[PDB]
Amino acid sequence: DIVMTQTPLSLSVTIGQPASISCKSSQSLLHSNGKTYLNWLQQRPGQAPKILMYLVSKLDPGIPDRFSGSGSETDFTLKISRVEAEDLGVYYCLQGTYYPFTFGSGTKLEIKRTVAAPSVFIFPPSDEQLKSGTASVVCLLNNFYPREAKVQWKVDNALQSGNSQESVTEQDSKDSTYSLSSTLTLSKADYEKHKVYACEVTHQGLSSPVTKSFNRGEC
Amino acid sequence: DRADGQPAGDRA
Amino acid sequence: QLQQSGPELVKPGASVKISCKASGYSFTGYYMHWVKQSHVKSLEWIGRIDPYDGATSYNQNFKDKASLTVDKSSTTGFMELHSLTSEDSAVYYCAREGHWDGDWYFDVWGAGTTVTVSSASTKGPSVFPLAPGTAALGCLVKDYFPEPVTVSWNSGALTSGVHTFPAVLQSSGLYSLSSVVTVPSSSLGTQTYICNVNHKPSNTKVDKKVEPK
Repeated sequence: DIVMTQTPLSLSVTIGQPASISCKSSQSLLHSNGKTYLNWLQQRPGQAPKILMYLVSKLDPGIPDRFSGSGSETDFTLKISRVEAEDLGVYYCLQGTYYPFTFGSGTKLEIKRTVAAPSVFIFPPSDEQLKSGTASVVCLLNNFYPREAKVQWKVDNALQSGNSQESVTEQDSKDSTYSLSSTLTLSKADYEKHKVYACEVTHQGLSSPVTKSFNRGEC
Repeated sequence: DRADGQPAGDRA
Repeated sequence: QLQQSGPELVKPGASVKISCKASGYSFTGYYMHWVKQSHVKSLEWIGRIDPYDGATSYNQNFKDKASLTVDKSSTTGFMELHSLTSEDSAVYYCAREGHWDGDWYFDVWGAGTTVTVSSASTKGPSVFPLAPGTAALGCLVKDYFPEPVTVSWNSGALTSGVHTFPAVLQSSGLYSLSSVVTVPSSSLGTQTYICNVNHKPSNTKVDKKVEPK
């Protein structure tokens, strides 16, 4: 089977700057019939792959003209003249010359943008959940950049460790920011033994740490 | 009309 | 174009048949292909079928793992995977090889079917409110198996400012996620917010109204 090698495997670009991705095949993709069956695909977060161009450089209608492809034989390049926010995702080359079809390992395209501070929200556990034996306290950090963030939980001012879990969204396809959730998980009994619950957020966009807190049982 | 496709889809 | 069947939870060693319903074009004029996505950046072509006569062509890596069929009456393609192992858990896509101006390429794709090979049983999530110039509110979708769950707000009419986080695994071995939305604080009290949660593997459909406490 043809081995498709892509270069680089990940790259970050500022909106408006050019981007290039290289693909090298283990054999010339020139078929005996004259055509060169090299395809480029884009996969956005959560969606199916989508053809950008076929036969090296022929664009599928509806693909913006800022995408272009070139190369021949064993070396091919995908270029985006000016990157837009919606271009984030994973890019694949696909050869259709030699049975069987083979893809390269995708190249991930990330957007660089300016620092943006998160807005921070804290949610107490619901009474419904407390009716079972567990309490989940959620801290939300919304629409920030870069991805790196420190979220610390304090319960009655005691730093928590080993009982919280984070989830980070993919980069937003519109403003290129991230959002993050931190969930502190406690038994109902541990939750009921304390008063002040706080998440403290440290981030490049904040001149100093931000704290959001509540008192258990004070609506 | 009958289906056709890129050659990597068939052993021939 | 192409509508694939819903997510599957399959025991190791069992088999599974997933489907791809075609509409709005001449089903028998185009190859249907299937593609495996095992990790975030891994795509493998499985094989193709000619829906007119059922003729098939397999990636040799899949000739025993997968069987492709069609039903011409219902213009539906099928891929059956046999004797599943954990290596078969993945998202599987069907795609149409269409043609534009004399050239052929994959021009239509289904949205993917998630197959989870597992010995464990299905469990629906419980849904708890995350109660609220900008306010945030949300829904905590807790303790379900397998993936996926989908979350929408106000039946799809509320999309701006929505973040549905990737599921995380808990110490119980079950998934959990939150979906949140940021809205004007001035709308809390006049505007109703409902997260619609759907976990198809368990037939769980929940609508949870989220209000300030």
